[PDB]
Amino acid sequence: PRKALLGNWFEEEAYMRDRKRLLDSCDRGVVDAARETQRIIAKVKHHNSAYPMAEPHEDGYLHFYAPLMLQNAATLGFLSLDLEDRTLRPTGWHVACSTAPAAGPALRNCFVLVPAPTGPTDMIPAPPDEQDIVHYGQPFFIMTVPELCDNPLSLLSEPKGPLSASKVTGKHQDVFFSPDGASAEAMWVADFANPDHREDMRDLPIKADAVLVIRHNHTNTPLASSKAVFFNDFGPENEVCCGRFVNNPGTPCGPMKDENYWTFVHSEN
Amino acid sequence: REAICIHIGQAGCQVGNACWELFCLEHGIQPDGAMPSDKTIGVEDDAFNTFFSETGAGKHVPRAVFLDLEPTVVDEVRTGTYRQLFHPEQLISGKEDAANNYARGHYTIGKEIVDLCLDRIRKLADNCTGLQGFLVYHAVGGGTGSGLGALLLERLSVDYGKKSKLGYTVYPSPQVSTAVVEPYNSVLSTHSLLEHTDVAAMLDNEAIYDLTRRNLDIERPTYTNLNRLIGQVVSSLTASLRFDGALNVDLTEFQTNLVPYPRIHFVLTSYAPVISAEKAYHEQLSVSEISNAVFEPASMMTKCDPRHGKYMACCLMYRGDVVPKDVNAAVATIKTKRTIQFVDWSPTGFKCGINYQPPTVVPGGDLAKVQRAVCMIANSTAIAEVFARIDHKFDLMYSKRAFVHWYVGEGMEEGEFSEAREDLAALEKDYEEVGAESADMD
Amino acid sequence: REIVCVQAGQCGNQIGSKFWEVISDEHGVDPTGTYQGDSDLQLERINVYFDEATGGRYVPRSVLIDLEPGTMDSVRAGPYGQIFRPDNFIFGQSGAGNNWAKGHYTEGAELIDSVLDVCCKEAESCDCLQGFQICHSLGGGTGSGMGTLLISKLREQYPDRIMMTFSIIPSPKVSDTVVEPYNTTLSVHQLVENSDESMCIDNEALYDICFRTLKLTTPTFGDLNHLVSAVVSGVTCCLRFPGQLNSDLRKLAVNLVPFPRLHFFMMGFAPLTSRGSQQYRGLSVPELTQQMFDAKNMMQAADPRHGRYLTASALFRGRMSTKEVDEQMLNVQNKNSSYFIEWIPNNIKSSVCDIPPKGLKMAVTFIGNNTCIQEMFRRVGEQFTLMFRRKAFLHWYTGEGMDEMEFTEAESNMNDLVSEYQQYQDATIE
Amino acid sequence: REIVCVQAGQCGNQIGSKFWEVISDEHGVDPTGTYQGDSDLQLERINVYFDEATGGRYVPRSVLIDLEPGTMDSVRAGPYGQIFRPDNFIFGQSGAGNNWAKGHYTEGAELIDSVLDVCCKEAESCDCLQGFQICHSLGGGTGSGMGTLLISKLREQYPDRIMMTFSIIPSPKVSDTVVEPYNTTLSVHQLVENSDESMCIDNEALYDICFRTLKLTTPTFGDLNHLVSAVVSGVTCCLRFPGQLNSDLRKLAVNLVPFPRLHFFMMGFAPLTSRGSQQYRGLSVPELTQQMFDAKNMMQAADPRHGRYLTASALFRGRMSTKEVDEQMLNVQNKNSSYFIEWIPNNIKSSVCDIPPKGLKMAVTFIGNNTCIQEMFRRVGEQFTLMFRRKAFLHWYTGEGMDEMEFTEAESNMNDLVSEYQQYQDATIE
Amino acid sequence: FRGTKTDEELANAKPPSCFHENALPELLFYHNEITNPPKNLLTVNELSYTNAKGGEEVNTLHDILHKEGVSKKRDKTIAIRRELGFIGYGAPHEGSLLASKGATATPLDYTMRCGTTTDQNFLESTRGGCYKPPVIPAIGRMQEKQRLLT
Amino acid sequence: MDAGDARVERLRRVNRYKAVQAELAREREEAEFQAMRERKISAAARDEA
Ligand SMILES: Nc1nc2c(ncn2[C@@H]2O[C@H](COP(=O)(O)OP(=O)(O)OP(=O)(O)O)[C@@H](O)[C@H]2O)c(=O)[nH]1
Ligand SMILES: Nc1nc2c(ncn2[C@@H]2O[C@H](COP(=O)(O)OP(=O)(O)O)[C@@H](O)[C@H]2O)c(=O)[nH]1
Ligand SMILES: Nc1nc2c(ncn2[C@@H]2O[C@H](COP(=O)(O)OP(=O)(O)O)[C@@H](O)[C@H]2O)c(=O)[nH]1
Ligand SMILES: [Mg+2]
Repeated sequence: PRKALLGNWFEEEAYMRDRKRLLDSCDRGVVDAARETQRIIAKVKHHNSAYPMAEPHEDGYLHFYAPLMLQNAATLGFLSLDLEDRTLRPTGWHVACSTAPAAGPALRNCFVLVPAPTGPTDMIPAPPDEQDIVHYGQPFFIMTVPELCDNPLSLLSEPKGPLSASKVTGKHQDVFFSPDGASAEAMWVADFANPDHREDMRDLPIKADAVLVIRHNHTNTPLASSKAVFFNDFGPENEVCCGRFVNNPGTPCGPMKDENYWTFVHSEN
Repeated sequence: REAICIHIGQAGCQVGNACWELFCLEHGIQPDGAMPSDKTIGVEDDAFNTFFSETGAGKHVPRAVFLDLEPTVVDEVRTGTYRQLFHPEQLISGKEDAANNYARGHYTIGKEIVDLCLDRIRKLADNCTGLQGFLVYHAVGGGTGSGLGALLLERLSVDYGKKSKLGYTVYPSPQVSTAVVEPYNSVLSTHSLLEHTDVAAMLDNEAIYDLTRRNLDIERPTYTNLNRLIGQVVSSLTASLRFDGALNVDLTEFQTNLVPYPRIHFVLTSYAPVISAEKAYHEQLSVSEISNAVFEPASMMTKCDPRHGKYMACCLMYRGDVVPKDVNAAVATIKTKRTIQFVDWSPTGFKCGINYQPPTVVPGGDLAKVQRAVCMIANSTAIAEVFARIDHKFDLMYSKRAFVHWYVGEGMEEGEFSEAREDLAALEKDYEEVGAESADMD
Repeated sequence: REIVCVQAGQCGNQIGSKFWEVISDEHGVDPTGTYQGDSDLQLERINVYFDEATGGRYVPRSVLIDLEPGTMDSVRAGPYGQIFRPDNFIFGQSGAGNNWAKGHYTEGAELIDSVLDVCCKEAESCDCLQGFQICHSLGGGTGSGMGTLLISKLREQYPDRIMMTFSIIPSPKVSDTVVEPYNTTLSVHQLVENSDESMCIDNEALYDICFRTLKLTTPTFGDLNHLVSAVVSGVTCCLRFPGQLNSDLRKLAVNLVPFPRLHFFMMGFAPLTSRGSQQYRGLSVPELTQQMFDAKNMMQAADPRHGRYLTASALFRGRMSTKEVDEQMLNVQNKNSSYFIEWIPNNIKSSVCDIPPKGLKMAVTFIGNNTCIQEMFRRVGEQFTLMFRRKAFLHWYTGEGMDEMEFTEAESNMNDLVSEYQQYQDATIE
Repeated sequence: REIVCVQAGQCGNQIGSKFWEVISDEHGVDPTGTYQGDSDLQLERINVYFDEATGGRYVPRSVLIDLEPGTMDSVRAGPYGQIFRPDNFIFGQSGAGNNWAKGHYTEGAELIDSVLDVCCKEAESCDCLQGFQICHSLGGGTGSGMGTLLISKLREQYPDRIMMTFSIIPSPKVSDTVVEPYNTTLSVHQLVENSDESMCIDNEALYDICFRTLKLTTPTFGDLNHLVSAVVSGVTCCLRFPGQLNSDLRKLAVNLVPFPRLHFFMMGFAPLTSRGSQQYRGLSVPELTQQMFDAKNMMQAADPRHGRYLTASALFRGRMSTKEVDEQMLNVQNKNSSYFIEWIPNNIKSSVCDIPPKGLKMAVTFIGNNTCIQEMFRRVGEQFTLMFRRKAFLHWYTGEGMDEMEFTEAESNMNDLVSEYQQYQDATIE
Repeated sequence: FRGTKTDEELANAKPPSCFHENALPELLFYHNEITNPPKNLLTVNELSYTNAKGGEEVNTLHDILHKEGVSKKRDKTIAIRRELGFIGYGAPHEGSLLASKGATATPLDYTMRCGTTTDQNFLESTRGGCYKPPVIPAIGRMQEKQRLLT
Repeated sequence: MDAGDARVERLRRVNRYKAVQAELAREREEAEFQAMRERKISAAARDEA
């Protein structure tokens, strides 16, 4: 509008039009609120693009080099990453990760499995015809799809100490994504669901739908997802950490509750 | 950071209900102690800490004690809607009242209950890390408010020492009256309050009735209306500790700016945008208009006229959309006025505070919604008129020992009346001497 | 030649945030702290205000002190806040309460040792140390008391360096605090003994600059702090860029101070003009000089027309001819000869620097030593004597522990400073 | 050059578990025992702490001993517990009862033979044996009594090797045990004759390190055991990696122990800094040396400023110039000359190692032989004399079998060592 | 004193806090075009003494006093930009051209299989917008390789 | 340490939110004004026809 022209209307009209021209034309980096809100919207739109997941194999086993999802037994959410919650650390770049519900496969929750070259010095090697099948006790890597970004990322963890803690609760180990890979801190080993038959099923092929526990090979601490909730650009998401969850704190070594169990999700037939 | 509120007797508990209703609604704590999560902002805020502490489960509980000798009003709080908000130990109640006798509260009955109150206050002060004062609400017209309030302020003053104590006190109105023995209790209360209080805020119910009839359009007001206005005033004064602003004001700043000599600590209070919803949308409410409003005697919450005295200090709190340049222009225009006068030894008479949070609107309230407000507390020699009229009424009854046998039976020496009357006479002469100007040479 | 900055109190931390934004912008430092400039001229003197941390980054050599962390949480939350070193924020647990005695004697001695430890680590880290620079208000509580305490300690530990202060002083028209005369009197008493050069700014003068020159309808403290950050970053410009006639804080001091007590100066910055008018007038040395001497553009309430100039200094930034600068300073001295003290043959020093502030073709900052500054101190002394005769509010100061003799000493020292200015104003050759 | 480790008692087993985690991490050994490293420099000295088992595996050269299996069952059940050789876990069936005499005379002789059998098998298995390393607390019961018993047997059987101990000593502010003075006095009496070098740590000093330097809000024993594991693995780093100036445990002992009875040392580690601040300051030799001599970073309650250094040692890790190390050690000795013993012309030995700890550009570990350690022993002797004069708990010890003459001998022997420090502290060149 | 019932009423009880927007510094000082200010980073000595025989141009006095541009020497800025490109803040992305001898970051099996099956059309479709994904270098492997050297 | 970081993060998010809401409010006011003008012009033309 124009209003009545009493007082300082001329200079303020000029000031307002110059401010409008500055805001519309200049970029100003992160200072501008509208531009950063728009870029966060574009961020969310990009991260949730659909992905053509692979169908289950005929033999019914777990295979390498195939897109997959990770779902937790307690939260019933899928593992996801946020590329922009990143801070530089003395050991490298750390990218935060969480677990969230989703409507299907996406660029933020589809992973592949890549085997590691060294076993635990008492391994019985698999036959040449089972090279692509994943066996219990065999280390492997978890990696992001090549379409997400230029440099592939990997799931890593670090030992707990004064300078290392979990994201929310701060009482367990930290799990994060990093361009670091092919290192001793990126190896994971799966085990059997039933505790008494755990060492009878060692070095055997894994069925496509088995419930299983993932352990950090270099620290021997299982992967888990608690019920702690934090907010980000996508909404409310849960926490991901390495630790053993038990019913009685007085006996830390014992039965493990449902939030140490995971599963692999394929595409519907 | 933190402050503890002490509510004594009937008026103090009923004003406490309105205050905690307001503090809950402004911070957002539900009546059962919970606080809904926000999805637009990622994390919550510490602002409740001044008035609330959270349990490990996230329930909120308030930093207050309610003290009374009769159970009925506290039992009404215990059975009402906010039952789950308060901790049951905080609501302390005796069996029987002080029956409008200051002597019964101070000597006979309050001596048994006072140690439980001190144990609760100690347990609160242990759960703090930056306590910065006590706020006290009581009426000096009744027996337990005067007697137990004085005894408890004496004990707090010995145990905690330098910590500040700011009082909101309901004094006997100048012509509306409720009980015959009000002058004796008010004089004996004021004697103890002189030594053991840092700032005393004065209220009169007749002024708040005048304010609710003239500005709002209410023909038949009741105590809930007055208590909602008092709650708004206390929220305005304590907002400077709890929300972001351009010029913050800590509770110690009040004592530094308003009290020139240790006995001259009684202050007048006023509030500007008392307006109804229907009137509010026909008029602008600029900074200069509300600044002009706070100095008219129709805006005051105590029945005294400041044109018969001199100002010594003023503290102005602005909350809402205000810009410092407008505050400076308004204060310079006020300073130009000839009907506003300051003692010649106080040239820099003003302290300013500016906070961004506008005043909150309460669902059943009668005030309109407004973008800005200003509240003033000021020290002026005009307050001497209130004591002189209470002292004259005391002299009229005491000349014939009208009711003294009750006080002597409940444990008091007759000498205590004469001592208190001489102390109030000295306070009157202090206000006479401090207000004398030596501006004329020779 | 390295400067160490000290930021004290709410006003000091707020002005400092904008100053460090302006300095980081001029040297092309990203708000993440990474150097992203595009010419070696920006990098070659970055050491003057920044220390170098590993992998490109720079951190600013400043100490932030305050008694309540609210302001520091606001600056850490600001857009450039991340650049500041976390260990450089020092805070207590209770406010100054607007009382000089608390800030100097009771809560001061507990933190002062930790502040001196940080200041000593920063001074001893430099390969060659230049003077300290301090910004604070004299009307506040922690600014006056703790600032003057730290100034006294640094003057004991480094007596051969320079001590420079920028200070905010109460306006003549409206007070923000009732007890301003005590804090101002004791702070001026401490500064006149300890300081080497002190600059004074009135908030009322910045409001008059905004309303009259820039015609802003609703100015805010962000604008006042940008004007202050602009002039403060301008006085030091010749230390950190090349130029045809270099200058240094000691060279300004040697040309500006005739006698050691006469170290109080007026400030001005020339290129100010509203956005509607700016398209109608180009920058030139006559225009800058004309605005430079207009009392409308001076940042203190006293006006030069009631006094005389003992000395003045002008620092020009930009590529310009020396003839126009020299002839303008000669023309102003010759045409207004009655306003310059006659027993000094030339009162103006000039300096020229090649690199102007971003977005301006040329700029000048003006520093003036004028006897009209005596009028503000006289006003403060009158209000102090009115308050002191009745010992107003004195129990706060005496309860903290101060002897009444400090008040009489501070009053006597300010009265002698006013007398000394008045006698040199009316001096003659005879 | 291989070391044999012994872990005794709850404190010893807990510190040992974290130590073996840190060492397995530094050499890239999986908790299954598989090598997963990425450079031959990691593998080429693995023999120093590990023996090789068949088909690739490595086993850690450690003996675990305790009197009640609760802690041992927890560590064997722990995540790295499998790496330990099963035959190396030695435990009894009844506790030490927190009593030194019970731990030394009654339940000790039953297990000591099985412990000596395991220790001799490990020592005689080495191709060339370096010194033994013992971890224990002095305030406990089985740690002090059975640790000193085993030390006495190893000193009789292997008098030509080195005996090194890391020991926990009672805090000056809060006791964890009522009978601490007896156990401490008898243990120090045994070590004064038997030990070659003993390092002492106070838990209160680790709490002050965590709260003041690292600013942890809620520290736990995992943090304290990480600080201890870091320093213990740092002192031996030059034994197992290349460097410009090699060093060894025997060379450290010869350069730090002037006279024979003086063999108690304080320890410190320098690059401690909070996770938020570490991005703001790069490592350099002046910064490490200045923090390294700051008493804020020292792990004992006694402060060097009340004493004088008789000798010292600094072990540096990283690629760095020898000139900066030498000139820093000279500059610190010259500027603080009053705190260094005059008869010795140079009190500090330096050593340089090429390989730093992961994630740090540079690090130094500091060992110091200072006379202020005498203040701790005097305080322990005062508390002992207070308890002994009243026979406060003596019937337990006499019922175990001790003659009262042992308590007077132990008191006399300790009183002598404190006096020896007093005489060497106040000695003169003459 | 009947209490509140729904969360919406409790939310609308509070009015939102007022917000004062500080004036931008460009609105107070800038004199040229507000959307495109000229860059002045030239000294008189650099712009006066040139190498005329070598080939670089000479400047008149009016040209010296009225020229816009940036000084030619930018060696240290180039070095800093390259270093931050290796670290990860560099826009030109000087890194990622080659890898060190012993600082691998991806197993070779990922490159041979499940790395050569990228769909360029799908990637171009998902990149289309005002947001582009960052490129994060493998600084950890690099500094790990530097750490284990003598 | 966590409390201060939480405070700082809340302040930055709330400040961004306020700025965006102010800008949207101004834009909506301008759009409503323009729509009113257009509909009134159309009404006048229709009545004349
Ligand atoms: N403004 C206001 N005044 C009140 C309120 N309740 C009581 N009063 C006034 O305070 C005085 C009565 O004091 P009370 O609080 O009833 O006295 P008490 O503390 O109960 O003392 P006892 O009667 O001995 O129990 C009268 O002047 C009342 O008008 C209230 O809720 N608001
Ligand atoms: N120019 C300017 N003045 C300020 C600023 N902040 C506060 N002031 C003034 O400084 C005085 C208040 O002092 P303050 O800094 O609060 O004192 P402290 O409490 O000791 O830190 C008043 O006159 C304010 O007007 C600011 O950002 N700029
Ligand atoms: N730093 C540290 N001290 C410990 C630890 N465990 C116990 N202590 C301390 O050692 C002392 C107890 O000795 P303890 O090991 O129980 O003796 P024991 O019963 O003979 O094994 C106390 O001072 C404890 O605080 C630990 O893991 N770390
Ligand atoms: Mg009652």
